[PDB]
Amino acid sequence: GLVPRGSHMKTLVIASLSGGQGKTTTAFFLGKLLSQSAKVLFIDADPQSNLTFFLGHEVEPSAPTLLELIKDMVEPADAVYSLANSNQFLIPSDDGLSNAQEYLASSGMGAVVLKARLKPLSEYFDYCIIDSPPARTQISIATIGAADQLLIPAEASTKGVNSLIRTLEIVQSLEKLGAFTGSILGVIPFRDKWFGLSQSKDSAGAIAAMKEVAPQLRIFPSILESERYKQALNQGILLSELGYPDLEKPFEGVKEALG
Repeated sequence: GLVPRGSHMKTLVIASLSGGQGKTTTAFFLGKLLSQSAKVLFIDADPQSNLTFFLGHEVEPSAPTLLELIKDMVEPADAVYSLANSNQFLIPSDDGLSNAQEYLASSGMGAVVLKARLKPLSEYFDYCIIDSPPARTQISIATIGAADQLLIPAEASTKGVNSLIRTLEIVQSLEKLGAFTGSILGVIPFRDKWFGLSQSKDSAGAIAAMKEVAPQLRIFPSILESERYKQALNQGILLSELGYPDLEKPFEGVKEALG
């Protein structure tokens, strides 16, 4: 079972309404860093289920997951699984999580369903980290609804900037309807190309344009373009442990802004 403390769980949602390895990468490393001295609940709200894979969890055949939780087929704790780390837990996802789409649409209140489904767990964790689907979908909107704090990864490219723009309007509209009651923690640009001492004019331009579009948002130091992220992910370890601590700094920076 779950040992309940006196905590009030802060839900942090990694949402970019476009594809790329950024959300999953950020959820994974950020969740692990937070767990160093706090109890962390991971939620893999992506039907690809990469976060579940990279955390080393495999869903057993008839086991209840995020889908059962969303559709209210099970107590919220029955969908929580412990991981190797004593401070990390997971509401996993697998194949037919996209069946939550219809359920959420047809409820008339999809954007607050997940928020409601998670309240029973508030007292058991310090942080909840949600990896959201890489498009605008009912599930994606529900993850945003659930947020106390929203972190927007954005590719350091023209496509990344437009993606950020779409995402901010979706949030703005969820705010007006009373679904989104959190705040935007900031933007973390990723796939920022450097050629040693000098950065790509394209990356530089895109990040510069991100400040123009959202002048009120914090733009975090970027996640460099690097194959190391995927290498650490594949082995289920931190970048510092893999032996590349510098690559871990932008996640540390987000952790800092959370305390």
